[PDB]
Amino acid sequence: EQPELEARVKEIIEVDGYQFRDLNDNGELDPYEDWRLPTPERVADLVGQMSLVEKSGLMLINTLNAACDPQTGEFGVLPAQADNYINTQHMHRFVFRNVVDVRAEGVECTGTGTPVVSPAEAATFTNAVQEMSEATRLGIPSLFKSNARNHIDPAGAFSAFPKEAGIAAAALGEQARRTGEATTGDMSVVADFADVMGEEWASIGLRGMYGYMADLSTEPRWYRTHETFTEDAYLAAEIMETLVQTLQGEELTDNGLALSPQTRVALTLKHFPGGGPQELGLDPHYAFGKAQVYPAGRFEEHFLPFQAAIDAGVSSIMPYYGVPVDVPVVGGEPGETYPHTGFAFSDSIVNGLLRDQLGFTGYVNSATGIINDRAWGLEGNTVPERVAAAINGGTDTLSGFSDVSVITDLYEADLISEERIDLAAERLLEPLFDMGLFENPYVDPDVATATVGADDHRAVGLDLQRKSLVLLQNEETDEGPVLPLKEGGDVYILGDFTEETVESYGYEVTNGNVAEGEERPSAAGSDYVLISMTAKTNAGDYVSDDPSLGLNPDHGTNPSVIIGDDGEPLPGLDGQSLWGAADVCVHKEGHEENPSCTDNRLRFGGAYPWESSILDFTGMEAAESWEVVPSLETIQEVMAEVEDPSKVILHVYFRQPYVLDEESGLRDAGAILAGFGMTDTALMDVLTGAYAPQGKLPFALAGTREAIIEQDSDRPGYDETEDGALYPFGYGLTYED
Ligand SMILES: O=C1O[C@@]2(c3ccc(O)cc3Oc3cc(O[C@@H]4O[C@H](C(=O)O)[C@@H](O)[C@H](O)[C@H]4O)ccc32)c2ccccc21
Ligand SMILES: [Zn+2]
Ligand SMILES: [Zn+2]
Ligand SMILES: [Zn+2]
Ligand SMILES: [Zn+2]
Ligand SMILES: [Zn+2]
Ligand SMILES: [Zn+2]
Ligand SMILES: [Zn+2]
Ligand SMILES: [Zn+2]
Ligand SMILES: [Zn+2]
Ligand SMILES: [Zn+2]
Ligand SMILES: [Zn+2]
Ligand SMILES: [Zn+2]
Ligand SMILES: [Zn+2]
Ligand SMILES: [Zn+2]
Ligand SMILES: [Zn+2]
Ligand SMILES: [Zn+2]
Ligand SMILES: [Zn+2]
Ligand SMILES: [Zn+2]
Ligand SMILES: [Zn+2]
Ligand SMILES: [Zn+2]
Ligand SMILES: [Zn+2]
Ligand SMILES: [Zn+2]
Repeated sequence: EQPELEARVKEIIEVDGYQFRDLNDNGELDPYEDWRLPTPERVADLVGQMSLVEKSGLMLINTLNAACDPQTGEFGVLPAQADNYINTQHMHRFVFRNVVDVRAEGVECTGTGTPVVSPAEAATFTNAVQEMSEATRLGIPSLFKSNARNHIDPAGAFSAFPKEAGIAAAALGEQARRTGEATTGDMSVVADFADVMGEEWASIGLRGMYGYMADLSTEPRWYRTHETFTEDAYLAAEIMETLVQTLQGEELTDNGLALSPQTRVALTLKHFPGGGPQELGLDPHYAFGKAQVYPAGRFEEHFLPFQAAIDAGVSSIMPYYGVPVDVPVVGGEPGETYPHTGFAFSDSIVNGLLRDQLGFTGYVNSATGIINDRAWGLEGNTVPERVAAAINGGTDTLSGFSDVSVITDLYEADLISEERIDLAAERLLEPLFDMGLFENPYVDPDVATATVGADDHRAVGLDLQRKSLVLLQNEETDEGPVLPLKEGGDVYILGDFTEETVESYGYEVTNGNVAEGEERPSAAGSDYVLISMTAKTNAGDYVSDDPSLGLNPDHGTNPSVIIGDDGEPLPGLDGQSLWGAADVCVHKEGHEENPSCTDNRLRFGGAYPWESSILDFTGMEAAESWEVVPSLETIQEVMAEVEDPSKVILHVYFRQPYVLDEESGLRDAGAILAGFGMTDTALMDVLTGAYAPQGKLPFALAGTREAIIEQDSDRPGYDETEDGALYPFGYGLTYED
């Protein structure tokens, strides 16, 4: 019965033969400290003793990163804003963004930037925050959330896995290697990944997540396909179910939430109802990309993975910035559409669709910056007006908003009722109770050291890397198929290959990667050419109100149209405006003097908006804000110096569903693999035949720019286009014989 209790400032108290934490420092036992009672009654007693500001502080979540002071050699101290957030704003939810790794010798604390911290230092930092939390009047604990950390970027000491779509490829491939079928995948691969991440996250006291993403990659021009699992809703549904079961547990409360003291990481699933179907792929972080469109009528299909995650008891939901355009209200009086505002502001979306229609009984966490920067559809409204609209729309905690004053001022003005703040407070405290943090909110920094990156954990990651690789093309030469490689030979490498690691498999290696200014050795005479290639955006120069860029008529107009609920188009989104005209710096709607641009530097990712359809390697080589790595020109030189292109092996990182266009000559390679992040050891283990590739594509690939521009943003595949798919969902070759 008795759970372990740790208390670093408040006192433990003996009652009825059991021990309890005395968090309000009166000395005797309140029902909220009494872990023998059901959680609703602990909540009831806690919210009853709370001041208004104390309850409003729960409705904020903000970045709280570890810092370093250059003078004791301590990394993992509290940042500048730690006292203000906790003691003035009364916050208990935080976003932890530091890279966790072992720092190189010679590294002191620099200036700004988010410092790298070790597992033990990270757990020390979060413990120190928990200590300051327990030091609050009622000793309510804190919750840390974080974005993903366990994936290779083609993190730190966390065990490295392929990206999300790599994990789906491995799941589908493994189902295929047993059943001969690739539908919803073998979820043991997903569970095996989530078991490692859960243990490592929990070990540093990181008990909550911004994610995972249930978004569907049905629009290939969306830069965020780099972190989607698949374009298929049914496979997404299966992956979210498995993630929640494994990371949150299978023990559901009577409120229907998978929350126990054995919950390792509570998920804040994103981005509800589905961030996938972005018009022209433009992302609603930016003002030109507010709109989500549903030409194929698949609004219901996109929230299907959220249904599955809600039914498995996911703890939290983050709505996206997007504005649904002309979307029929689900379970609604006919002819009714959802508001043309961001999802977090529409009561019909958050309370109506999410809670009433889909049955979600947890709390809602806004995407970051919706109040100041991305209150889409509320451009003329003020900050307090936007805050009231989101809370009253059904959002319980605001990310990136740290001014609790605004919430209290709205209550004293009867713009938010005390019933609403009480209802938010109940929902935000419920998971902290069930997760057992009122009993023990601390972690052992030395066990983090023994957990983060454990040998067996990295092995599961290595296995998943090798199983995620997808063989798309393996030509049959007169000597047999190109892959697996034969033992020995002269190998030319181009791209992100580490020469000595390729030499290590018994090959003589010529390195085509030379600094600019040197000669590149010719690939003539090579038995094998290995090219590891990808494309990246390069849009950091974008400026919304610059007449050279965002306001350049030679860059065209923004076709996106969003009619306000007032009947007049949103600024810059009438279907005829310059690309930059939707940014607040240009339209200046709203209560502020000369507002900064929200879109400058496209700093979250994505291409120049007028280049978002250029996913073909030939197009991307010529584009302003795309780059092919290594350059396609160099790849084409290389493929020609060897003459027989059947000796070229292309490993492609499809960060987005890039298009192998016939004009580029890439299809002429003897082998083509799709990789989703892996060590060179794992790629070489498969190339040389120690393991056979078995991954299957979790999204379709097109062969023409025309197919990209023609496909429905909300529809998977390319079967409705004239040119169709180059490779379908579920496709993947293996070694035979
Ligand atoms: O415009 C502001 O910039 C940020 C920002 C600023 C500094 C910094 O170092 C990081 C930083 O990260 C983000 C990240 C964002 O991404 C969204 O939110 C989540 C998140 O990570 O937070 C993700 O889980 C969601 O998938 C994603 O859709 C949005 C805004 C900001 C911000 C924070 C607070 C107020 C305003 C802003
Ligand atoms: Zn008693
Ligand atoms: Zn007490
Ligand atoms: Zn005391
Ligand atoms: Zn009250
Ligand atoms: Zn106070
Ligand atoms: Zn508090
Ligand atoms: Zn990426
Ligand atoms: Zn099921
Ligand atoms: Zn959009
Ligand atoms: Zn304030
Ligand atoms: Zn210890
Ligand atoms: Zn312990
Ligand atoms: Zn372990
Ligand atoms: Zn053969
Ligand atoms: Zn040698
Ligand atoms: Zn012109
Ligand atoms: Zn230009
Ligand atoms: Zn307007
Ligand atoms: Zn004003
Ligand atoms: Zn040249
Ligand atoms: Zn045509
Ligand atoms: Zn599509």
